[PDB]
Amino acid sequence: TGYDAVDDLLHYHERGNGIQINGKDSFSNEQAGLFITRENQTWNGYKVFGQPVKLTFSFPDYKFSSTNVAGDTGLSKFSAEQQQQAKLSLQSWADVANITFTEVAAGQKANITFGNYSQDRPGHYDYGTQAYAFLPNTIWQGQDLGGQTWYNVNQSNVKHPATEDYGRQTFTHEIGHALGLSHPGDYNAGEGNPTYRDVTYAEDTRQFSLMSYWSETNTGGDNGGHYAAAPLLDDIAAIQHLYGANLSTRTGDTVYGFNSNTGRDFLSTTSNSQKVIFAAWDAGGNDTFDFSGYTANQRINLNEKSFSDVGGLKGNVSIAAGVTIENAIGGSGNDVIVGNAANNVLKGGAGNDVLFGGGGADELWGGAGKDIFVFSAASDSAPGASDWIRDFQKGIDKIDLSFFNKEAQSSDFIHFVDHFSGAAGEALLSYNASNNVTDLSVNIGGHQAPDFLVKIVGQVDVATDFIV
Ligand SMILES: [Ca+2]
Ligand SMILES: [Ca+2]
Ligand SMILES: [Ca+2]
Ligand SMILES: [Ca+2]
Ligand SMILES: [Ca+2]
Ligand SMILES: [Ca+2]
Ligand SMILES: [Ca+2]
Ligand SMILES: [Zn+2]
Repeated sequence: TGYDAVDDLLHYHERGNGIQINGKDSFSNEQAGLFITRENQTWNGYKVFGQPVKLTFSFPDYKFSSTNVAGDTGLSKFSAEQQQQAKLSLQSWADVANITFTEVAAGQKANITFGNYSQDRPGHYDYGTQAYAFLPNTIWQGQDLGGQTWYNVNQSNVKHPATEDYGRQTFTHEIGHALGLSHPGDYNAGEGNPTYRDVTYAEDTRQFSLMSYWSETNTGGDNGGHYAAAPLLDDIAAIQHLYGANLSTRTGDTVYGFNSNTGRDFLSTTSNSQKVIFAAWDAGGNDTFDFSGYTANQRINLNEKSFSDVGGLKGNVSIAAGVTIENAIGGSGNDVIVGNAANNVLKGGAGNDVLFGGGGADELWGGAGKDIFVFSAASDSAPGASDWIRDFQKGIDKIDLSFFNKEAQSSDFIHFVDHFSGAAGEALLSYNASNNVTDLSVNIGGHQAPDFLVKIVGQVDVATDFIV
């Protein structure tokens, strides 16, 4: 049924509680955020949480034969492509928390620096390391190391971060450390041969945080060989904990995915081939998840902290805590689109879709194909704030009310009548041929008047259009 698909999506990646996943404890978004910031180091001071911060960053002009604090040498300044990408990564962090970054001169003192290294000792190239950074307040010999970030330029991803997504992800990850974030676990277990097996909580994967080193597949995600460029779900909780949430970000009407007005490479796509991976942070306005350009079967969940399967990937799109996304457009595959308590505009597109409005006055468009519109509560479409099904096709589309008889464990709870009598479960269809509108009224609660009313554009055939 339509309802089963909805139910499945709503319980996708449940966490916290007393859940155990890979035999490991499950942490909520909030718990994971606190754990990632367990060192309690911030640019505002030790254990100084929630205050905005102003930071400067630069690309020092390092000497090849110079040695850095960690002992690496064969140093060099970030190239133009590296600089470009590092700036995009900084911005991705500035979008979600109250952090202001200002670029200063190669010469001057900066809070955050970027540099490349290539040798672990003079005249000896290192092909085994990737990058490292120091957390704020890292004091060495009366010198603060905090803010320094270094990368192995012998690695092609580091050298060409504009074409190698692991490279862009690395930049974002190192900057994360430079801001006060740690890996989601110490994995101090056994020795120095860490595995996902070594994590503290199940959500320590690249599905939830780019601070993690473990594959998103460990938790059931699949990024299709790609790497997220910007902070993920748990990364946002962590950084907002440190510097507060950025309430100024994308406060107007924003479109994510296709026909994007975000101005963010990681929040936009121009073709079926360009896959999106992101955790959405948005502070206000009427927004839309536009995934109309994808051909795969997608599952879109507009609730806060939930995961979506988009563009052929699995659990690659999520919504941060405290964000309300209002509209969703599916593609040409067979989709499942679940809304939230606000008014939503849900469009299935071609394919056989399942649409669920949830609370509020929603506008549902099945598009082409055989669509199913599901309801599970009288409050889903209360008289006064009714949902509208704008393109119902009789003998083709369906209205799924299966939840009610299922719950009542009775085949006769929901039953169609010619006139209301005040009995609970009574359902009535009123068709207006002059205006092409059918009213579906149901007395779920059993009151003097129906507590559920859906307005449908088109004719509905009671003999074939319902799932009860
Ligand atoms: Ca917005
Ligand atoms: Ca919104
Ligand atoms: Ca579709
Ligand atoms: Ca459709
Ligand atoms: Ca809704
Ligand atoms: Ca249809
Ligand atoms: Ca609704
Ligand atoms: Zn790291």
